[PDB]
Amino acid sequence: MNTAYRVWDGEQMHYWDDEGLSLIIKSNGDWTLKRLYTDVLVPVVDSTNRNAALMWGAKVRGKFIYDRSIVKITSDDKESSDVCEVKFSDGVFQVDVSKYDVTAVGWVEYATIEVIGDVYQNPELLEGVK
Amino acid sequence: MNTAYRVWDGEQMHYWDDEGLSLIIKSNGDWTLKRLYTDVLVPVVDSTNRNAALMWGAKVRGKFIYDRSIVKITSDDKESSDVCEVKFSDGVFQVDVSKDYDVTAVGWVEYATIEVIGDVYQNPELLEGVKLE
Repeated sequence: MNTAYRVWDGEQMHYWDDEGLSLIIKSNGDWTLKRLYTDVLVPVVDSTNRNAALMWGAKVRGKFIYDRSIVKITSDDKESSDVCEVKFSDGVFQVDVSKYDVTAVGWVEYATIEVIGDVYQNPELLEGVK
Repeated sequence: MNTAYRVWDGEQMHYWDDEGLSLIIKSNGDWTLKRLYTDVLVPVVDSTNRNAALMWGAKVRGKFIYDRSIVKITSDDKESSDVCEVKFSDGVFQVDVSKDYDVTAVGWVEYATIEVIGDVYQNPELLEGVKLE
């Protein structure tokens, strides 16, 4: 299933499976997240809102990643670890693996990847390790 | 705009930009291709019809690529060509490069060129008999 997605209305994160939500992509490329209250579909957020965001999910490692921040710790020891933002570009969910430089998140060979957040809800996480 | 998609409804292919088409993703993960006639939303296909299929697109090398067939031809000598199907699996639009890599990201093909010539739905049996010389 290639339906997993999540929208950020600006205040909170929205996951595709949330009850009532339904995503609607329009002929002009616009998108609109809709919720079902009673028998009425209600506009939660919408693409014309430049603060909002739509992130797709990739099934990989039996899980779904989207546009998160993750901790890539080498399977070896502590030989490598990092916090790199998962990006979707060039037709592939990639991550900085300078611990190549970029590679599919589902192709991380000698490492274990763990989602710890997302650029929206953890804007600060991309810094100061120890 | 993370939005490009196309749906095969069993008989014909539908692209996101076609007038009045609206793709609807439901909470249970189902999808439905709708189409606005006058100002009435009219269904075209569902995820229920197991014949139909939802294919996403990715922008790579300026062009948008969905889940079609392409002919990878070496940027070098024609001592490397192949008609290969683009599958979207594991978070990457991979394509067979077997003819030091078996498969790779279509946007990461290094030494050759890619040219879409059709898709698995409207051009089945397009992956054989291949001339050479």
